[PDB]
Amino acid sequence: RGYSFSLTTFSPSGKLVQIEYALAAVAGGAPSVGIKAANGVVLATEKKQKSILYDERSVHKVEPITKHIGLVYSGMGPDYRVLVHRARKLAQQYYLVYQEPIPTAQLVQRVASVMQEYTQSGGVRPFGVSLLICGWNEGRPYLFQSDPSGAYFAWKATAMGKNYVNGKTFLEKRYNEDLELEDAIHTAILTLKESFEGQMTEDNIEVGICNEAGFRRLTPTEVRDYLAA
Amino acid sequence: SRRYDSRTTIFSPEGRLYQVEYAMEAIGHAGTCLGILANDGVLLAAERRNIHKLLDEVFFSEKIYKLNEDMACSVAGITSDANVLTNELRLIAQRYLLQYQEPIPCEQLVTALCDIKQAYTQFGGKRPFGVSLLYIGWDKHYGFQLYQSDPSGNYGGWKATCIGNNSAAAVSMLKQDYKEGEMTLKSALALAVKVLNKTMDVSKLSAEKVEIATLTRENGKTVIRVLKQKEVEQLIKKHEEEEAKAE
Amino acid sequence: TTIAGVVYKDGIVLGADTRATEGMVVADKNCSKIHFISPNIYCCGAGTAADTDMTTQLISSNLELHSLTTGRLPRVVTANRMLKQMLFRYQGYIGAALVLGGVDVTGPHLYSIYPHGSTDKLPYVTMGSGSLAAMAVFEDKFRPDMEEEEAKKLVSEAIAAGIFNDLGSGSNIDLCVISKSKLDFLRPYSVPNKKGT
Amino acid sequence: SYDRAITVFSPDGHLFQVEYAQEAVKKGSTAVGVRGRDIVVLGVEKKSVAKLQDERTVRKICALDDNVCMAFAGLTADARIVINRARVECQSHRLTVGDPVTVEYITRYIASLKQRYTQSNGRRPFGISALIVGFDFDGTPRLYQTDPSGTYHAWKANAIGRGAKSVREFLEKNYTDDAIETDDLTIKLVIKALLEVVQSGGKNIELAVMRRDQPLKILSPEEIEKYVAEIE
Amino acid sequence: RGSSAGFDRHITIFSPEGRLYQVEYAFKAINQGGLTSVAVRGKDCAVIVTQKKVPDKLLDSSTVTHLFKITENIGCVMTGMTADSRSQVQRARYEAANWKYKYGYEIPVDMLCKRIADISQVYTQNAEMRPLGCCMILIGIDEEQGPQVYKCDPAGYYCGFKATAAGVKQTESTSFLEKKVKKKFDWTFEQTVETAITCLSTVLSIDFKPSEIEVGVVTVENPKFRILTEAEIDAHLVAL
Amino acid sequence: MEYLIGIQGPDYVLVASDRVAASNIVQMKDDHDKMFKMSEKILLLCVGEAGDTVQFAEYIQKNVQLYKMRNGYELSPTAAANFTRRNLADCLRSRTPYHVNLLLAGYDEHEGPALYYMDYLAALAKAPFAAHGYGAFLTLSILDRYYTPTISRERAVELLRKCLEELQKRFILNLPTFSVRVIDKDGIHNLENITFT
Amino acid sequence: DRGVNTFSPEGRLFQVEYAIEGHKLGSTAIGIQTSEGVCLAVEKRITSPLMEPSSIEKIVEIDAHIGCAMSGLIADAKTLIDKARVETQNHWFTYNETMTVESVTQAVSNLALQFGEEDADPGAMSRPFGVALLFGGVDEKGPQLFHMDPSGTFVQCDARAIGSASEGAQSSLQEVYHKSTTLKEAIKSSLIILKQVMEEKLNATNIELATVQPGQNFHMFTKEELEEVIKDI
Amino acid sequence: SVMSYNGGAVMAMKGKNCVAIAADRRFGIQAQMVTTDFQKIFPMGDRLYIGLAGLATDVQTVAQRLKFRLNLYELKEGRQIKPYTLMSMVANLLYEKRFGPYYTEPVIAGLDPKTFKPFICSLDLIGCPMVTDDFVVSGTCSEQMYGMCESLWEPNMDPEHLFETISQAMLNAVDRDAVSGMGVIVHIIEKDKITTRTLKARMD
Repeated sequence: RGYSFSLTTFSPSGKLVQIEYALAAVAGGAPSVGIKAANGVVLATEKKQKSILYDERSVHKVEPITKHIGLVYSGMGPDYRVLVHRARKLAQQYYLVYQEPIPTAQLVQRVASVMQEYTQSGGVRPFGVSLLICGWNEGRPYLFQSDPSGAYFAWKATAMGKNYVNGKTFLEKRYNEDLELEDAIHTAILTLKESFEGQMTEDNIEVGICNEAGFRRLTPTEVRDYLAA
Repeated sequence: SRRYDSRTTIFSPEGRLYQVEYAMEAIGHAGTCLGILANDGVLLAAERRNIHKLLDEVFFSEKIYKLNEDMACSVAGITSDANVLTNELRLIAQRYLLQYQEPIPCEQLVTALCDIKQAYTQFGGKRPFGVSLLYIGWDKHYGFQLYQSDPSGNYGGWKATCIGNNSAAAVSMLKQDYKEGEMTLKSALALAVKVLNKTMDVSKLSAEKVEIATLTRENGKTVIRVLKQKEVEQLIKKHEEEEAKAE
Repeated sequence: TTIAGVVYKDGIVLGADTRATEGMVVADKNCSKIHFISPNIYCCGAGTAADTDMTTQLISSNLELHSLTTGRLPRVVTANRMLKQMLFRYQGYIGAALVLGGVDVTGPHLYSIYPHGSTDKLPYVTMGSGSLAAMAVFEDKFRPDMEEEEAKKLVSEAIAAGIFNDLGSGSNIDLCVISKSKLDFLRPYSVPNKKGT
Repeated sequence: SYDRAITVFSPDGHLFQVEYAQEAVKKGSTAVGVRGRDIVVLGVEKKSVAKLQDERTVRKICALDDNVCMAFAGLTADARIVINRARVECQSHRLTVGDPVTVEYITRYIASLKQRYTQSNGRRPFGISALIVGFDFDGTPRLYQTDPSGTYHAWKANAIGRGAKSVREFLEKNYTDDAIETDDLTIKLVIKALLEVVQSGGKNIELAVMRRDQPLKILSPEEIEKYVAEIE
Repeated sequence: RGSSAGFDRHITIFSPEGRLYQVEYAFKAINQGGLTSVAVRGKDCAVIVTQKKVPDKLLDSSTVTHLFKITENIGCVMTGMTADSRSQVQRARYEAANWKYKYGYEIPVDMLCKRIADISQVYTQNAEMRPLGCCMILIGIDEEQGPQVYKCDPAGYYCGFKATAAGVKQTESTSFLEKKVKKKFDWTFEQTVETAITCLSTVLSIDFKPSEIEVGVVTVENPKFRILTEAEIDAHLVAL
Repeated sequence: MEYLIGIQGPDYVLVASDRVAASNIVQMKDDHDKMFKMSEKILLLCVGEAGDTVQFAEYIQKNVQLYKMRNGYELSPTAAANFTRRNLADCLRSRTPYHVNLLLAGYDEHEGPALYYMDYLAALAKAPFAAHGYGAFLTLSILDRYYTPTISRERAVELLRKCLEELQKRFILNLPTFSVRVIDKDGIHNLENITFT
Repeated sequence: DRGVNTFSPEGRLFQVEYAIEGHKLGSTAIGIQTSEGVCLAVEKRITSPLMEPSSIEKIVEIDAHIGCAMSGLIADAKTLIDKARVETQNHWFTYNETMTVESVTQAVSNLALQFGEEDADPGAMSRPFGVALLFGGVDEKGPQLFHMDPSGTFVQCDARAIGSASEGAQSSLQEVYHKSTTLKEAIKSSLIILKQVMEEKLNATNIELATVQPGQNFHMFTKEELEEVIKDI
Repeated sequence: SVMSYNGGAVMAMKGKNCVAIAADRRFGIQAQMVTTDFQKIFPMGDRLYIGLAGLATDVQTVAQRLKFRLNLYELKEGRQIKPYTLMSMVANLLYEKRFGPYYTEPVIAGLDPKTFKPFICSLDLIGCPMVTDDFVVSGTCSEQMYGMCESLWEPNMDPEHLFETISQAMLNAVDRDAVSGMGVIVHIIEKDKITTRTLKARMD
């Protein structure tokens, strides 16, 4: 009926190697990038299909949670789907009780609590995925990041997946605090371009934005114009 | 199945508890935190561990967590477990207030939490929380207090303690500069700054590698106020001046 | 209370009055009875107002979830099924009566839902305490495949007849027009009563 | 639910978990208790006081009821659980039978709990040993002692912890109906019985006395200090 | 390459690389049966073809089928372990009936696929059970989009395709189909049966008789899932 | 009916009660105790249905004693009153509700005296004087007429005697004896009984 | 390695085989059945002269006509003693008569082997008990003496000895006993063998002795009568 | 009736950037007064009060559970609650006991924490929220204060005239109710001030 003992334990040096190994799994996903601007945030991913047979339209990596929140991932997709489903349920319960849209910080706290529960229960492994949350509430844009352990942060510009070290090393230089959302998109795209090993196309990447009006992922017809420059 | 069990809650051939011994060594490498008690209030002073430029300081603090109208704490170890513990402490305080219509005392709060920490070491098969806490507060009976818990589940009242990294040398130098009964809040701040300045391997403090909170009673009300960067900078300047003057 | 809906050529028109009472005394003079369920589905309510509020909020949350999970517009048949299954599960103890209506990929629909959980699809319907007064007007003047302006005129006249002949209704007329493209909300549509100067 | 046999038999009929629990209780700070004519006294050793604690919060001598008190050795976190359960039991007994408990009643309750944690699934044994003293309605003082296994006896005087191996030999030879005549005689007896195991010198000791009146009185540091001078 | 530490190769816990070896073994279990499937979708049709190799001639071959019906307009083909695939088909049928009962209309192919995929993700996480060693392919007509072709796997990954191929010869059977999506929309007309049979035969060299395959069909003209007769299969085979 | 009274002064909280334990037309007892001491400075008085009183009062007392034994100090009168209200209200809608009418008197080292009223619906008040029973109607207006905020204990016993005498003259029940005690700084002090032999 | 329930290449149940070895480390007891009653006797095995000897109770009373003497894990024996008391009181309550030594031994033996670690009960045992018992009493057929093991096998004896010196105690009991004893010669010989096998000196405070006979109830020997008997011997 | 067993009367009125709430003090049982200092108005926030009427035990219980939940909310989020959010939370609390409900009818009055825009609302026993723009009432003299407010109310009133109107309404309303009276307390929630007053009423 299920195991009752933990699978994550302490080591003679105080480490949790199951969590370290879930992080090593995350370090082998596809690159992700987030950049917070003066009036919005931007999420940009590498959606590179294995071969031409795969129908690109069917599966997406940038998903909404409410009318003002959306997130991307790096790591394992089947785990990402479970997390997305539970986040949607969490937001609906909050709205049911308070008749108000949930704030991004409360959303991130509840999601990280679930991810932490999966480090100390019986007979389970930790999730192999880190998240990048986006939001806008009370006239301010937010951008958080959640780890496989259950620890969340807050950034101005970050990068996940493969080549994240060089990603943030390059991201630090250009970043300005006065940056507009439309000029931030160029930097997000350029950062992805540094490590792509190929040729950019309207179906190689996904891009989502969030401003005053809500969350939405750009359409390939718009990604085309943005890639033209 | 028995093959995969790891037996987190058993004795060792010498009477030890290995999982707790290992969680203590986990807590050994965290960021330095220190507390000091005085005549007119208590103070906490932690160390900022994440100093990356691209971060955001949206929160009013990083390791403070006001638990009630009269108390507050600080953690060392694993943030993910710290969040669970802080939620539990808030719930305990509100249940007490609902039953008696008075605020809870600090020793009762610390006790009710250490019971939960202890029940994770005797049965269940789980692993224990890798977190140490410090508390500060004020109540009707004993006034300003300062406690400390550990993963095993035993606490104790103090007057000037320290957990985290290099806490051994921190307490060693605390023993020689603390004088019972005569310390005021300002001399407390001075000693705290001058202890943090040494027990951190960096050349000198930065007023953003630190984080300082106090607690006082004013007009029959408790005030818990996190100090500001300018105030901290002024304190550091004062420390720099007097130390330089002596030699 | 008086609620009434109609099916015209290219959509739905709903309506209600705006007076809440408590026994024999007017409590509120602007009580809103047309609720949001989805960007294309709306609902009216009569009976125990707390039950109406609770049920419509729960159904709206469930439909938002379902739409997020599929990726397409929701359906009046799905909303109707959810509602009737809940109301039958509670054996009539939740005293709400509903006039669900919308427009989906199949076209305009209009249902009636009762406290015990029985439903009925129709081209026009009324509910409340002036329901007989509105039904007389509907029987006398309804024509199939009507146009928008005349549908609005007919439903406003039915609501007014219910307002002027029922002691438990009055004070204003709301209208909500749903078509395949627009979603028009008219809260102070008509003001037949003015307080004495 | 966790249902595993943690403590099981071994070749030659040993219970290794209980033996390890006892090897753990053999590392605490020494405690000593004797039974007087009209008084009972206990005494615990403090390894180090650290010049910075608040001793009001690290006391190893509690009060389970008006006439019963105890003192332990082993693990403080386990001792606390046992003590609170004993308090709730005392209140239940008072409620149901309208009379304060006997010392043997509460000793039996504690020993039953300790034994139950040696035969249940998914538990480890407690790692503490207790010394229970008090008076009864007759006016007869008692002194008992429990074990991590659930066995308890009644003793004239005893010592638990480290160094008890020599405290017992000292107390055996020196215990006599002469050192028992008066309270300031028995208290000096206890003090010199504790001092040869305290190798720090001076007073690093806590000492509580309990008489038929003014229950659980605890000697002040200054008062305990006076007795040390008298002995020398 | 990837080191090991502890119980990595016995339960679903992370390796020092984060690899989950116990899930890489169900993929090898897929290649145990020794069959191969191929699904192709066209401008108005979806088609399934399946090898039919009976061991010797005492079996009633009217019962040895890899094609299944989930609802009236959804069909499926399994590959891998037989009893596993039977349990998965039962689960899919129950999911499809419950959807209709709850929401009043018929479940879409992608929704059914996602349900099966999250049911399998749970076997990838808890340690007391094992992953099912079978693959799945689905087809159907969507009233809004048209023809659809989806595929799950034992890891919980459920992408959508233009033309799939699962089984023992997966790599080369997809390398063949790679060359033919260049132009003419891979012969987007009711005769993609030609393409499917040709792709199945090219890397197997069998030139099958009129009864060593099974084919299934959905169309926009008739939406229900039909299994073509031997004569119909023979005519296509004869033309080849 | 049983009788209860309490009078709070500058630093005392003088209370009283009766001693009869009737069952039917007969009288079973003549010196019954309707006061439950729970702490060195807290008294609890009870009336109502048999079984309920003692079952309810002993539970409160054991919990107060356990609190003291755990924490090293005693509950305050306010905390005890609120704990009592909670425990009484949580039983109101349960399967077995009590039917007790209470009166909590106390004295604390900061706020001074305190007198709490509590009916069987678990509504808690605070008053300078109160009373339970049928005799409350007859003795509430003598206290109204003669009470003073700065009254001394010598006069307070005078006023209580006047109330009991009025009861003796005008009640239809036979209540001959009454207990009387005071809670000042020095704990509880039993006083002389008042008999009307 | 193994579970608690695990046969061996000889079908032996390892855990029971160990709980049985846990008895050769206890203090010897002795029972003897006569035509005039039964007698039980057990060594107390004092450790140091500071321990009160009136605090070692190894011979308890189950009812007004049954007594018990144990050896092994005195902490474990107490649940068995309690359950035997409760069963006897239930039998009295229901049938208005006294139970029988056979029925009590049989009901107590049914708790043994009732252990396990999966689908057992809400709170169940995790190992076998480590106590051997000796029941004595009188009923509608006369004095009887039974014996119980951790495996759950109970027999009926007339002179049994359990403990760490039994392989030497029975070698004398088989020569001493005969079907024509009286309880007095029984008591004498039961004392002589104890003295024979013990390590200390058999005096009047490091032993225990009780008797049941058809006339009286369960009665324990006093430090007056016991001393007189010892001196008389 | 059960909600007429302890009496009570609550009232809230809206002005120009100011709210006002009022209640009576009498606490009694069916036909007999016990005390005259019963509290029926609770400070849920800096400028956010709630007034409860009905059964006094349920008044106390609901106030205490609400304070529980609001403390937890303001500790978890990090800011103060809004008047609209508080109303929804109270409605949820009351609807959780739809069968076997509390006998209490609440009233909310506050100021918007950033726009300083007033807010009044009342809920029924089961949790039905109705928001108005002039005034709300609740208690045993509801009809009397309806008759008073409809006649005396004006739009865009100052705090002075608001106080005069709410006091003059409560006085004459409770002067015609048997189980209400013993004095009236009035809170005036302005932007930077909260003024409290006690009126002189009749004691019969």
